[PDB]
Amino acid sequence: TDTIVNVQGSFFSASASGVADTESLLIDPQDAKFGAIEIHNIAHGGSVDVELLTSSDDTELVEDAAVTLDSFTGEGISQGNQIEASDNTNTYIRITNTSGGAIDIIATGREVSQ
Amino acid sequence: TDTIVNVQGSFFSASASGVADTESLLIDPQDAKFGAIEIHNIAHGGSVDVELLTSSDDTELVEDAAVTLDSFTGEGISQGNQIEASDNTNTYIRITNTSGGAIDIIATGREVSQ
Amino acid sequence: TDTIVNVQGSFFSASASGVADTESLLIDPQDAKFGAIEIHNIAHGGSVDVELLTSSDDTELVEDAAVTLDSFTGEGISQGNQIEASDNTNTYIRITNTSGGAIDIIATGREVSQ
Amino acid sequence: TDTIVNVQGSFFSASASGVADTESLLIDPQDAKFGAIEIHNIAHGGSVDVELLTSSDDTELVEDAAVTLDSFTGEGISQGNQIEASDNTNTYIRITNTSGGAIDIIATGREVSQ
Amino acid sequence: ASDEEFARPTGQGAEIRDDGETYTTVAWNATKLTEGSRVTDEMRDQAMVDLIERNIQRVGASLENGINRVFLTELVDNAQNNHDTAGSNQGYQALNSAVGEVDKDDFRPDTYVTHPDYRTQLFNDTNLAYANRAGTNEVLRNREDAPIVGDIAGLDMHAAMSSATYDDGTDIGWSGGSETWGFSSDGDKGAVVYDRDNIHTILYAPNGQDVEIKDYEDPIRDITGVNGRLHVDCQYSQGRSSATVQY
Amino acid sequence: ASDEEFARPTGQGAEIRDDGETYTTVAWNATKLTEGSRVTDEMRDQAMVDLIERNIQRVGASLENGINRVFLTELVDNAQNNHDTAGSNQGYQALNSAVGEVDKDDFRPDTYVTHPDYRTQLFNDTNLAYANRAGTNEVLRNREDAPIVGDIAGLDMHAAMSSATYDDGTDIGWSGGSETWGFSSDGDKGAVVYDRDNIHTILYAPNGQDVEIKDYEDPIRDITGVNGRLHVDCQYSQGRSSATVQY
Amino acid sequence: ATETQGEHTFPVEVLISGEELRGYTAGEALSAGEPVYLSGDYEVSASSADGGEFLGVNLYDVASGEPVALAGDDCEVRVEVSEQVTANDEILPDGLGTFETVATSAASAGVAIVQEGAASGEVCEAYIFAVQGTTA
Amino acid sequence: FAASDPEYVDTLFREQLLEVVMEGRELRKVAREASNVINANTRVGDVPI
Ligand SMILES: [K+]
Ligand SMILES: [Mg+2]
Ligand SMILES: [Mg+2]
Ligand SMILES: [Mg+2]
Ligand SMILES: [Mg+2]
Ligand SMILES: [Mg+2]
Ligand SMILES: [Mg+2]
Ligand SMILES: [Mg+2]
Ligand SMILES: [Mg+2]
Ligand SMILES: [Mg+2]
Ligand SMILES: [Mg+2]
Ligand SMILES: [Mg+2]
Ligand SMILES: [Mg+2]
Ligand SMILES: [Mg+2]
Ligand SMILES: [Mg+2]
Ligand SMILES: [Mg+2]
Repeated sequence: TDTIVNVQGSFFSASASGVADTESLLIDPQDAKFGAIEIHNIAHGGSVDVELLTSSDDTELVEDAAVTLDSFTGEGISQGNQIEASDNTNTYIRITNTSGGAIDIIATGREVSQ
Repeated sequence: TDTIVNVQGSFFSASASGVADTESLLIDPQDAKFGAIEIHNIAHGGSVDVELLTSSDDTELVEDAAVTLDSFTGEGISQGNQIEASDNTNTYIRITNTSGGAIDIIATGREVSQ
Repeated sequence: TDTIVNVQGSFFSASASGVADTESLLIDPQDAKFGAIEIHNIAHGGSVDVELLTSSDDTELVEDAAVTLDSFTGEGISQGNQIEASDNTNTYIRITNTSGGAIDIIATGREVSQ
Repeated sequence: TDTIVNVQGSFFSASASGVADTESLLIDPQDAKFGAIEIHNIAHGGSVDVELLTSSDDTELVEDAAVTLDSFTGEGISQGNQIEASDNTNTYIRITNTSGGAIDIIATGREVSQ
Repeated sequence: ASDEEFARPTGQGAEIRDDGETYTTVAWNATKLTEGSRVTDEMRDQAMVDLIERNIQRVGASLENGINRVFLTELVDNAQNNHDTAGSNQGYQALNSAVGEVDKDDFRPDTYVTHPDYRTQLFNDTNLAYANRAGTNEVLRNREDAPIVGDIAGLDMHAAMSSATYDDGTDIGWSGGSETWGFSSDGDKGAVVYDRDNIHTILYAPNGQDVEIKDYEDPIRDITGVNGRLHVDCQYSQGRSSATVQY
Repeated sequence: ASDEEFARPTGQGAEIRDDGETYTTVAWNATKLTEGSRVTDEMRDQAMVDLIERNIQRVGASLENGINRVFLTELVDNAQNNHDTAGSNQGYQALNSAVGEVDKDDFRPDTYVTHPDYRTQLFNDTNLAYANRAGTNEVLRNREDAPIVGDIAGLDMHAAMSSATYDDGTDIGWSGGSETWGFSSDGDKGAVVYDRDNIHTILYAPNGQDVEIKDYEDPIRDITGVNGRLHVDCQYSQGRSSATVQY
Repeated sequence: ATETQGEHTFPVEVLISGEELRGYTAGEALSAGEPVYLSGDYEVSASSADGGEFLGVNLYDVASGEPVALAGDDCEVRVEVSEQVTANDEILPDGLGTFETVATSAASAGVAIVQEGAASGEVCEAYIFAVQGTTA
Repeated sequence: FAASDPEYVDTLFREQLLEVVMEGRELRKVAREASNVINANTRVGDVPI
């Protein structure tokens, strides 16, 4: 019988302006208050590779495992993804610029419980 | 055993009537009470560019990063999006008119917790 | 009237770095604190078979029923899956490397109640 | 303001190893604690016919209504279904083997409130 | 005086090494705050009220308000710790987290200043609003006047502040602080949790200790004037002993 | 002494078999902690404060902080049980789970030692923060001075410790423990739950019992000095009587 | 060399241990922790790079012509380094009012030994063990 | 070196032994309360059911 209103998530985003021609945005779940993230949107100002990494350290990134998820070309948005990472699992997402020049990257999603 | 009725979290909308030939609807998460927004719908009375911006300032838009998400042409509805923005991430959504005259724009979605 | 904020799930992931040319990653629901898992993302550094197994033992894998769900070619991401397994049903998910060399495998999802 | 974590409600599964050439796995909502089930996944080690039945008896299957939902060919997975069954509405799901020999069947999803 | 440190693990018969008390200072310079009022002889006579007594009271009030501005501007701007609520858990948890920040730098705060918007938010907090969760109905019924509102998170004092007291730089001849005082939008500072003994209002006056009121006649124009002055600075002795709550 | 064991099932008229009490030791090796300070005679004359007394206080405090570092470092590093919270149920549940790990090894803990971040999160726990869940509003009101904080999960003492006191190995002359003291990130140890009778702080002084402060004058350089010394070790007698809480 | 504790900056105590506290006259304005050499008769000025110019470190800030105290050899001292130093690195004056490693300098031998490692612009702890003057 | 305790630890004094020996783990004793206790007159016997 009890009626309750549900606000449907806690917001997350990482962004960088003018990241160089081989540099990267590191989406680190340590920056989330709940320790885990689910990235839905990647808006890219040029071509990018998305890479999912595990660290061999609990806190810093030292590559244990790495997989390139997809390559996006041109300027645009990918939306409705569920790219998942957390601190206790030591998971990081790296968006790497592959344009011949600087680009803007804006990734968004929601926090998830650890 | 306990049974709860779930109602969806607060509605959000931004609108403008007669936005001029190169002017824009600045959708600002500051106007939401939970501080973050998820735009599902963009109803456009003519052709528009959608742009996602991060500000270098906490409460006014001074462009740090800008990505053009998509171009919509003609009059119609884009729906089922998850275009995501929040005040604390300093994220703004801009819809720019590209028609040869004035148009009406209505964006709707829901609030997310900041 | 009462308004609540919903943070989703509890995060679950299994990973392996450099799993050998014919070896496997065994995703075990016993590693989840709620005892059941729903895998959404499988990221694979090369070609893999996904296999769903029931065990005849409460705690270790002793194969009873086995089904190969699908085979993924190349390097990439499978997302939006719902492969489900739990401890008291003794269900298991095996990712088998078929690439002929060492690969990295990352599975992510969320915990579910037993 | 009050913030809550949502973990998804109970996992459900039925499975059979080496079901014969014309025999069936019968998924019965009596086996769920909440009395009702939603089947998302059907994993089949060979071809199967899926059939949805209503019983004329509250506790045993005594067929009243029967619909063949679909036929799946070869080995594989069907995922993202919402096949729905309840004990109080006396509905059952039958997965029938139609391969020329014995197969393994695993079905999964979640419990729903009766 | 510098923070206390730790002794060194030392060998037997080895030289004891030096790490003595190192010292610095906090400077003050007291800004002159002044307020003036003029009344014509004809007006002083004709009014039903004592206009000069009125203007003396106003001048004293305007100076007291100035003291509070200098205090709040120092307190908000120069707090070394911060708790970012990020639009969430604003209330008791935010206060507790602010005390957590001051505790982590090893001071115990005892006081908090609050914006009207923060007060509004705080009394909406289910932890204080629901008599159940609060242990009394005092907040639900008496609001800010409740004994718990001066006895939360280990704090012994609530300093209820005004919306307008902080230096926005929007007031005439006031230049502005670095922060925003409020609880409405990202980056607003709505409360400061602090040690009352580690922030100093510093008052200077040439002719006494407190506000100086001077009257003057203008026999050329038939005006009487009233002026008030005080010099005030405000300074933290230890800015780490305070934490701002951020929206 | 060795743990308690079990008697054996035996025939009638059969030889009783032996399993005698078996013994070992834990060794203390008290490390000299030292702290020096030096002052010129010209500084000592000109200063408005007595700098020597003030340096005597610094030396005293600095040695005391050293006792606390040795204690906390041993306590955190050498606890044989751990509770992994994995960023979840941090609060009373983590505390009860830590008592659980000690209880599994057949010791009763009575004391807990807490980091500022852990204290913060603990007082955010709805179990303590809501007066109905806690049975009292003392946590909401008085925070750490609440008698319930000294009386959680069968424990009867709370020891609030500072973030700087664990040996990170960043401080000069200190080699660092194996753990991270904190409650901020994955793997940090933020609380220790233990029997206070099973951890020993061993103090040695040649010239009494407590800290010794010695002074010297240099007539060649016009420098007056102050030195403090104490020898301390910390050792567990039963490291299993103790559990860390991990983020 | 200076120490931050919140909003407060504190002056670094240059001397850790030692009694080689020798007195001179300042040939220029000298700052606490600055390496110095003999510029005239019992007169000391700021050391230049690449060696041959080191008697000690200046213990307190002075103007030109004022009496100055040096920590000589056989003192443990807190000194600002211009580069990253590890324990056991030999260091000598960089000429910038700060110390650098012998490995970086054109010189083949140092004047102090690093006891505590530091990053560029930070305080290391060093033990002074040698003097450098004019060999030609 | 010059006479120091770490060279004469077993030459000029013995290391202290604490006179308090310190207990191992003690197990929980409950059975006498947690059960009906029969003080039997014989080693072997029967209860009728
Ligand atoms: K020498
Ligand atoms: Mg981690
Ligand atoms: Mg961990
Ligand atoms: Mg903003
Ligand atoms: Mg099992
Ligand atoms: Mg079982
Ligand atoms: Mg039925
Ligand atoms: Mg120091
Ligand atoms: Mg701090
Ligand atoms: Mg009343
Ligand atoms: Mg903010
Ligand atoms: Mg034995
Ligand atoms: Mg154990
Ligand atoms: Mg109180
Ligand atoms: Mg010496
Ligand atoms: Mg018998």
